[PDB]
Amino acid sequence: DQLTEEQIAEFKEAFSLFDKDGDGTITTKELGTVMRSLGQNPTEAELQDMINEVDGTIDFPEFLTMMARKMKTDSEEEIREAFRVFDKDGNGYISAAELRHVMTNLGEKLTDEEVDEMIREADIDGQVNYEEFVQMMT
Amino acid sequence: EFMADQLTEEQIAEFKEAFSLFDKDGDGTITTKELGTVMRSLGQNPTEAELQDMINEVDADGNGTIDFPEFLTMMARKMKDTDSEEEIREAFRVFDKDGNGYISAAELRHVMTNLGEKLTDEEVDEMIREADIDGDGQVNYEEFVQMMTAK
Amino acid sequence: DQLTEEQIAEFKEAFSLFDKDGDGTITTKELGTVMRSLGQNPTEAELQDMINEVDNGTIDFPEFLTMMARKMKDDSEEEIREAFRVFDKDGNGYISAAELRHVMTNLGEKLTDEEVDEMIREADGDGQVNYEEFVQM
Amino acid sequence: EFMADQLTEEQIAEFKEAFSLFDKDGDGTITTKELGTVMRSLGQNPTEAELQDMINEVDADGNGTIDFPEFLTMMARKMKDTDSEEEIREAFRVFDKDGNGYISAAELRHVMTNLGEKLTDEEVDEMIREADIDGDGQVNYEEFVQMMT
Amino acid sequence: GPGSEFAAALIQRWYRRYMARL
Amino acid sequence: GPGSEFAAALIQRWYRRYMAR
Amino acid sequence: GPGSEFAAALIQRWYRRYMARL
Amino acid sequence: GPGSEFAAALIQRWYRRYMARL
Repeated sequence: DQLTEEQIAEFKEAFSLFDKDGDGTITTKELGTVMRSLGQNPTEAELQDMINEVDGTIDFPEFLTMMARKMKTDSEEEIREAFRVFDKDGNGYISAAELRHVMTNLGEKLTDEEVDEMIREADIDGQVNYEEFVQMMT
Repeated sequence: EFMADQLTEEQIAEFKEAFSLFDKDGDGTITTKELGTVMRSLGQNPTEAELQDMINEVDADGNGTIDFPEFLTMMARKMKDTDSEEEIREAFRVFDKDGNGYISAAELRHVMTNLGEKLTDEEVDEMIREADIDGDGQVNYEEFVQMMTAK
Repeated sequence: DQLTEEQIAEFKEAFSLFDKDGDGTITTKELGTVMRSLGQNPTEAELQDMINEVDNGTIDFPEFLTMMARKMKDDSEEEIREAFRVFDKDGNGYISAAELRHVMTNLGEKLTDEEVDEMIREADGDGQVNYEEFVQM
Repeated sequence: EFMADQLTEEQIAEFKEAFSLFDKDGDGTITTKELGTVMRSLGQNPTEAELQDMINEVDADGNGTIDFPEFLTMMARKMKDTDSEEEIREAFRVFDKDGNGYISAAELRHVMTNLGEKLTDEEVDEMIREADIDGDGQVNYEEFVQMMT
Repeated sequence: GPGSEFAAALIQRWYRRYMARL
Repeated sequence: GPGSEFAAALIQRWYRRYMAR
Repeated sequence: GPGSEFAAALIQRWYRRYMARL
Repeated sequence: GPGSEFAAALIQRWYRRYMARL
């Protein structure tokens, strides 16, 4: 919980914007909203991860702990960058043909079924916009 | 999934940055009088009557302080309000420099005669006589619009 | 008040330079420092009066914004400078001690000979007042 | 039913064919020591500790043997583990040639100052002093990653 | 400007229509 | 001149505020 | 090499995590 | 190459975050 004096006061103000009754509690259906109020763009899967590490409300202390853990972890960035390894011209697209080659030949090799499924889900001439494919698997 | 239907992440962030700036005691509420400065912060220039409407929209009519969820509802309704009454109020307010909810007879006359589908002097004479409602010289355009809302 | 989008932003950022903890407050003993950071140059007594209005030894952002808007709507030593200029045909920033004395003793809320001797004595010299200087006080 | 949700027909065949090579005695079981060569036969290259994590996943830590269901559960879990810690652990394992869980302080200095958003000498000096946990000139990175979490 | 002409014109269109309904 | 009386009184009011310190 | 394998695996873990939720 | 530049840059980002947390 290695947050600064300033982060803690920032999170306390953000938490209390949604603590209406003032009872040091917010609903989990508002967790996304407070994090977006703090200039974050948490993923649907980032938020389930958090909303599930609590078996439906959140007290300020388990919020501060989520936020401290979320600082110490930047999934959108890292997947984009993993894709950018195989994107030479740097344009943020990758051919359906090179993408297929890399997924069926490197790492935990995808089957021909799994990649046929991957490429369909990446729209488009047959060039994959991978920044939007990051959005898909969130 | 509160406000996920209505506002975007960066909107909610902008609204937060603007609202929290007036939260003195840090309980998540600003004195409603700050609401002018909160909208000016956001590059809006709303009228007094405009802010009284935003407040009414959420049933905070003279409620002393205003909630953030309340402020989110206001913004998210006013961003999508295509109501005809609101267009007409908004058109008048472009000619209300200060935002006190009035416009000098002389100024109204000048705009109705020199801009747009320009009114005639007989046509505009008849408008001032009807819009100069409550005394002389000053046009309460909000009531003028109230008058011609019914019937 | 009826303040600008840019100005509120300018003035928030100025304020947050002196809020180290980020608790929405600055010390009174840092007020002069923040207004100097905005290129304002307030006089010792211009701060004492602003500060008492507040009276924690602390200023929040809303009352800081207020203090600003109170100096930004009102105006300046430009009017005093200009009132002298009325009495300066040359416009060389200099009014003679003899003319100034005659104007203070004869026009407006005429000064006593008591007063107009303490004025000229602190307005020195070569019997040639340099009114920009004297508006500096 | 069993594993139909998590693995494809084709994967279960591949993993069978690879696991089966080390079942000498037709038990349906391999010597744990052999899990590395099984995984190398799949064209993977895990580290000593990556392998302990896999044995751990299915509560088989310090077991002599591994079942086929155990194996299928390790793989199905690892294939979908997007855990942040694991990602940091798999980035460090790129620079661990032998897979023993150590990177020379000098080799760590080199990668940190020549690749990626290159650390400054100041920045990597701090790093080695905290990362060379014992002082021997070997970074036990797995442990260093415990600290940073 | 064209902006102010359109506000003014919106008010004219609206008033005229109200007057024409008597 | 009303304008010169005005200018004189403005200076005068500032000078009395000053000496009031 | 080790770096390309790593980049490809990270993508595959997320892709398979994504298909598992569907 | 690009691959082990990714692995490096992930280690570096994580380490700078850790040290920012103090």
